Amino acid sequence: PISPIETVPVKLKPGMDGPKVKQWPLTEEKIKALVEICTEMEKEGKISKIGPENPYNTPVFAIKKKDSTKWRKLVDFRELNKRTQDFWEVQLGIPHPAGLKKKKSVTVLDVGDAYFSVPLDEDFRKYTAFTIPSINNETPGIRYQYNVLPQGWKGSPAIFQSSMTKILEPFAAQNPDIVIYQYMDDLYVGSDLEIGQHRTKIEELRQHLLRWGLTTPDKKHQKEPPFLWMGYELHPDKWTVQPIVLPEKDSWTVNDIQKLVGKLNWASQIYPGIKVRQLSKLLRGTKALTEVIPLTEEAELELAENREILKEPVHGVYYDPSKDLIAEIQKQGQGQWTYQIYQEPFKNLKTGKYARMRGAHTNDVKQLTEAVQKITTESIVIWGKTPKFKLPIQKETWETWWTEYWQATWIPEWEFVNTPPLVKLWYQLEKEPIVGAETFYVDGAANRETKLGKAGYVTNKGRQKVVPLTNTTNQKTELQAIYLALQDSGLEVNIVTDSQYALGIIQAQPDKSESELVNQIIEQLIKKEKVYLAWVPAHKGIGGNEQVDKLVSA
Amino acid sequence: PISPIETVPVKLKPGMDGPKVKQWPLTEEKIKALVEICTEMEKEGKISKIGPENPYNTPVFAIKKKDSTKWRKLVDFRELNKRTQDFWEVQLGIPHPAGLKKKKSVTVLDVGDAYFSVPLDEDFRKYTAFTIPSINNETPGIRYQYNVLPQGWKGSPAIFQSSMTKILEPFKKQNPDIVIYQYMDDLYVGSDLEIGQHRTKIEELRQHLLRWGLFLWMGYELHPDKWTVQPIVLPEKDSWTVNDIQKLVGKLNWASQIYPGIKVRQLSKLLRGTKALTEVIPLTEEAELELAENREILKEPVHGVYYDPSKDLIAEIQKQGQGQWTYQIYQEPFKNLKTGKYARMRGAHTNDVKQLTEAVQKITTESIVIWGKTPKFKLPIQKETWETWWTEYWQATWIPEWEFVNTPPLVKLWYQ
Ligand SMILES: COC(=O)CCCC=C(c1cc(C#N)c(OC)c(C(=O)OC)c1)c1cc(C#N)c(OC)c(C(=O)OC)c1
Repeated sequence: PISPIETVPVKLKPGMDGPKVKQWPLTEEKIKALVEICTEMEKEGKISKIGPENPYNTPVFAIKKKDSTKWRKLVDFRELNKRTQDFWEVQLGIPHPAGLKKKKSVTVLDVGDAYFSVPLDEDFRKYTAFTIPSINNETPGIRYQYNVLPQGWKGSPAIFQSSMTKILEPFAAQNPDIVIYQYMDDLYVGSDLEIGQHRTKIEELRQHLLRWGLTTPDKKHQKEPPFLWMGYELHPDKWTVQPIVLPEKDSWTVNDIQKLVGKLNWASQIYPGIKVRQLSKLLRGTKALTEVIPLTEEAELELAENREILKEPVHGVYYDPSKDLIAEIQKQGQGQWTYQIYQEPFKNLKTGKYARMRGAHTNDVKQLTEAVQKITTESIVIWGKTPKFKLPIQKETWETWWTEYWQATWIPEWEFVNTPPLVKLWYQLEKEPIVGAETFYVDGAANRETKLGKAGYVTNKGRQKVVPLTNTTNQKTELQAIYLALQDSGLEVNIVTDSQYALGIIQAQPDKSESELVNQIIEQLIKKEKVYLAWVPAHKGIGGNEQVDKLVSA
Repeated sequence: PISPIETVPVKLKPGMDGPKVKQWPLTEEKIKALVEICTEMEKEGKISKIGPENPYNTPVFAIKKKDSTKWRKLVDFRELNKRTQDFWEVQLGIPHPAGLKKKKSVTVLDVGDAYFSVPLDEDFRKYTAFTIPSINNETPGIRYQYNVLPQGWKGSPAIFQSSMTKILEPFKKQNPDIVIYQYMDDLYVGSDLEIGQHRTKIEELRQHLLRWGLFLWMGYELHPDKWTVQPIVLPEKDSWTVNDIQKLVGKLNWASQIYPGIKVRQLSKLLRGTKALTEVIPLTEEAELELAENREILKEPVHGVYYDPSKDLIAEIQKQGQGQWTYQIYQEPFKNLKTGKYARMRGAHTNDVKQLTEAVQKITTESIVIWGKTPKFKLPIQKETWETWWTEYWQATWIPEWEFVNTPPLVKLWYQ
């Protein structure tokens, strides 16, 4: 006296129609197989013979899994899928081991024996019709349609999980002391109860699933540490990635390292320190899918620090809601950062890396801020809360930075951690002109066609300079001019420019750039004791900006 | 006992599909709060669980209005709103009350609950689907759909405009000079009284609305002021340094894109010559005249600037430091319709983002009052920082649009 699984109303995309594909000519041997199969399935209730009305048809095949017995039918709804509506695929991404809480006992029920005991929408069945061709086609092929969720049809996964959940809902509700997890053919149930009171409440489950007929094997077991799940290695109280075997190859191609990039990042979520900068920049742009490209001398000393990080298999533990969550970051250079999230010393729930965003200029503080936001979002996803941070930056440094940064910025609760190299401010522009310091009026200008230009300055003390330049632009001459003033002035200096382009670069406060020119300037600024950069509008007869502007043109 | 025995026909914009916005990660507490909230809305029948046959989705989260500490469910209907038939009530909207922005005072009311007493057109319900996410994709998300008019939807205030008009007559007939405006889930009440009699008079409108079948009780005080567009002012000094004249010339040059008559020749002249930045320059006869003439041009308003209901409003914000922010609202560059200076508040000069988020809400509120619609924000913050921590400080039932400026504007101080 079992109760039915409520059916899910389905429909085909608006304006479209059901599939009308031709059936493939099968061999006499294959046909008998299908007939044997379709004969039992009809008995079980799975399918049902239809008349000639149904104008719909979906290709059907049979295949022998090599070195294993019998045949298994296989329908191709490739076309019924392209005509089926959209379903809320709630299968978007699975949990992260680091998010799992350890349980004294964890069982596994196999409910694949339900994917078929779940009915299909009545008015939709007519769209799953398929034909079994007859031997020698001297007879009408046998017609069929589904009465359940077909294997391979667009919405079978979505509809199955939904039904399973609904049935499970009440059980979970009245069993807070246990934890059920449903995903595919398996149902993971765990609890911190006596192994006795556990297999107990399990029976109840297997039994609760009975009130809907759904049968769950009278299983004993087929598994034990290490639980190989979704590329991981799970254990009763620890996890890590599948054995990450670094290819001991001599000739690395695009795929060779590219399958080493997406396979190294995987490894990075637990092995502290992994890098992929000098390796991903070797195939960022490259013709073909594969190709034996040379590995930079830099992509050899980091990959070597991989067989020492990927040498000793490290393990990530499980999350404990009672302990605080901590996130630690380190600077690694070239715009690389790594972090470990843990609750207790050295017991990393997980680890990871962060690469700088591709841009012209940048500074370590902005980079840190970015890594922090990333870790925050990843943390909310995995644990539902923001971790406390332990960063390599002084409180004073951070205060100075955010109170003077033109943009709004913020980092959640954090503490300074004295683990070098510390992130810091390399220079700091004055807010007012410096009394007693020499005032350098600079300018640059180039010729659009000849690419010839000049850069220079004139100061209040009479100091002057103008240098001719070839293969330059207006922007470069504007930067070179500032550079000259910096090279030729004392420790304290006032620079006047009309270059909005220059100000924009400097006001972004970069400590590193793609441009060697900007970097030289950064280098000079680091050396100075005080620099006040003032801007004046061009061609206004400001003079000193007008005098140098003349010397720099023609 | 209020619930229209019928439902008003509603559809999406011609040739536009329902929303399918991703739900973003939520903290464990916000999740728990949404679970409690929805479990009740379900019994009260405002919502119902849905099967996987529904592909539509709209983001959802939790906040807290001013005073009550109690969690409030907020649905980001931005996508659905722009895809929902622009409600062209056969009555032709509500002509923006040009008189609300002139009233010495304005009180803001959260009449949202009212909406939940009116049923939603059965054919539109699937479009209001939202998900209460689970931590670490452990369990599947709880899916729901609305049965009643949902707070935050553009259609709620319209589908309800009928019931509201009559729930107000016994007040609007009485108080002839008072102005009442509605936007989203808010009711705006302006007057020319004084705090004393303007404050208690609202209570009258509170119970009145409370007797027509109706976070009911919350009210933000407002009094919008002068200089829709603030004047540009030049310093007045007895001794100018070369640096002072350089900045002044910079500001005037900039101002001339707004006021063509501005001249900076007689001032640049003092600059001709490479002098020390901190040296004092005496103003010449000619120079002070120009500084005088310019000063006069800046007093008058800008040339024939007008609002164009077809075009959207742009809002720019600048971080000035020490908890001070500036902003300008416009449609065409150099043609401001409003400029302001939102000073120190909660940011408690420790959180730049909380401040910016309050500024934005304040700018949006001012915007609702003047033109009856929110403006498009240009935020001085990295997208990644803002997207991570804008919802932690948000408190309005509505939400505006925004973009990000990544290059430091040269004109920061000129707006100070
Ligand atoms: C809450 O979200 C999840 O659980 C996601 C599910 C993750 C997958 C497994 C899992 C591992 C654990 C561990 N350790 C668990 O305990 C902390 C749990 C648990 O508690 O959930 C009920 C689940 C898993 C995968 C297997 C595969 N393949 C497998 O067969 C080898 C076995 C197994 O147990 O065989 C004996 C277990």
